[PDB]
Amino acid sequence: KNIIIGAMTALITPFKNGKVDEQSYARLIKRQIENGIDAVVPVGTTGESATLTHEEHRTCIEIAVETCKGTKVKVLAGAGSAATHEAVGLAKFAKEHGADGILSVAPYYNKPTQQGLYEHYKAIAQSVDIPVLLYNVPGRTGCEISTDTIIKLFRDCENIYGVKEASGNIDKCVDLLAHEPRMMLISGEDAINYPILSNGGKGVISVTSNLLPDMISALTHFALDENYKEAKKINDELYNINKILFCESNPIPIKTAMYLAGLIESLEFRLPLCSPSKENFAKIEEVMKKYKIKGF
Amino acid sequence: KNIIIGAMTALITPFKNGKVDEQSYARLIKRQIENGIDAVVPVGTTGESATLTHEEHRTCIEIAVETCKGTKVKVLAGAGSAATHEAVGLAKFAKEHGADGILSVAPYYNKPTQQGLYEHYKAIAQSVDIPVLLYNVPGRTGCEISTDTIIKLFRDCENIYGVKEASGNIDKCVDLLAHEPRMMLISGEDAINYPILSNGGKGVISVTSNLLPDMISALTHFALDENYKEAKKINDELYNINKILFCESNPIPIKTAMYLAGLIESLEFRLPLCSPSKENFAKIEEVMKKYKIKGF
Ligand SMILES: N[C@@H](CCCC[NH3+])C(=O)O
Ligand SMILES: N[C@@H](CCCC[NH3+])C(=O)O
Ligand SMILES: [Mg+2]
Ligand SMILES: [Mg+2]
Ligand SMILES: [Mg+2]
Ligand SMILES: [Mg+2]
Repeated sequence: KNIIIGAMTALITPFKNGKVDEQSYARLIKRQIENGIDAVVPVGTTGESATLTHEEHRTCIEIAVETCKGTKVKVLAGAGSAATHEAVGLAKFAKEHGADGILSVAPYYNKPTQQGLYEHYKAIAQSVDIPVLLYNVPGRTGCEISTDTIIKLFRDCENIYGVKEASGNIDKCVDLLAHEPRMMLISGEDAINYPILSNGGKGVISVTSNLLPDMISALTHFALDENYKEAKKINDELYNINKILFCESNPIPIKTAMYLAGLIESLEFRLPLCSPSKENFAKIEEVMKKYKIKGF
Repeated sequence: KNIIIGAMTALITPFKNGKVDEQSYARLIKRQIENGIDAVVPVGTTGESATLTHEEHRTCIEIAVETCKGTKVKVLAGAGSAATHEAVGLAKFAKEHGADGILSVAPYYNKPTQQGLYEHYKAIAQSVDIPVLLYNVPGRTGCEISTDTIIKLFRDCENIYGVKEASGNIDKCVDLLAHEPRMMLISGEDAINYPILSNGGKGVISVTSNLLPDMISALTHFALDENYKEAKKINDELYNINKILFCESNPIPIKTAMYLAGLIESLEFRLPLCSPSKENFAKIEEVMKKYKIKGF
């Protein structure tokens, strides 16, 4: 299978005056490129995918593709939806506009059965000829892609090559790679990046890397080389920031940190997302002082 | 406050050859009207709101309004979204096209904070002058509107008059009406319709009423008239069907039952929803046999 692995970033989507700041978006990519990141994910959960229009979603994918041309960095485009017809539409757009692959979150809100999840992802995978990474995040979607369904999809669909797990379930990570060691398990939870990688996971799709791309990149590449002492030391050092970046729903803390670091101009979200509490704003600022944040 | 209460049905959306069957939709609503229902909810969770287009969503609202015109039966239009700007757009459409009020599910997938939920619903409520019913279903959305937030919205926003609770939490139902007895608590879980009504809830938004509108409307009306003995009797009798209609994610079992009863032409879902397993198909059919199903 064709694959997209390594250190990857779930890009925030900056706003200015309520619209996507397209110049800031491109500048934030490139900063990721220049700090060792292997792939970028435009318009995932961290990118406020649910509140962008379909037009804005597509614009962000195009900016990511244009910014990564001439580099090794790959574009793994967010293309998920609760509706299969909408997910297929985004998948085809990403393919026709030069993305290297797609990420596709399990349908949220409507809680499809495992049979429905299989048919959902089969239709997505059959619609394009680029790699497809599944994405399981039950705390957000209200459903789980079972290990059996993930493995069936990997084995049955040529371009489905693995899963991004955000489920706090290392047992399932063992289950997945013990029964199907050819898949690419990707960590979707920064605090446990190292345990997932050390069980044979092959990359991360990170929130923390928005702020600390060099540290997440080094952690991942140490682990892929089986330099587990060095990978664990970075994972341990990052624990405090990894947890404070979820003191409120992601991406509220990460955008707060990017603003405090002067990496975005305004602390702007699209409703129903909004600024953190005053107390949490101060907690994020405090934890940040313990880390070296690269500029532009 | 202007209110919409009583026995209400979360209408299924029948499909024919992948498109909304608009004549079937009107026929099913007339059947609800002839069996005592007080209001209908077009395009809620049970109506596959997540996979309809915005244009099909609007068409179903218009059919409900037209079919109910000249009856006493109100239309409480589904108008929720994870994106506040989309929810405001649906609310304004429902107002402009003659709906009596709107239902608005808590934003799913992006997990807004309580402050965000407050600002989301404030924006919706300020955009129209018709009643607004909140809707809490954390197993689907991944978030919970707290009792404090619900009560604040009820008190601060003239249009917001209550909440549809689908949370399996009778403690919260007591909390709500003990601290704010003026709100309209609406049951969103059929199996516990009577316990919610007997604590002072003032209506139901039912799945089961798609199949048995006469039984759900009688249950509600007994309870509102303080005949708890007869209300509980129907609630008890309905437990088996109320539970089997959730053996797979709603609306998979209810559409299966409507098809088995000859009330819709074809067992058609929009992906990622799909037919139940053969075992669950047979179990739904078996449970239905103990109930008398009204025809057209
Ligand atoms: N609010 C809709 C539309 C998002 C479209 C852009 N990804 C949803 O969550 O599916
Ligand atoms: N699939 C999108 C669009 C649905 C529009 C009609 N309710 C969502 O879940 O928000
Ligand atoms: Mg290229
Ligand atoms: Mg996605
Ligand atoms: Mg009546
Ligand atoms: Mg709704």
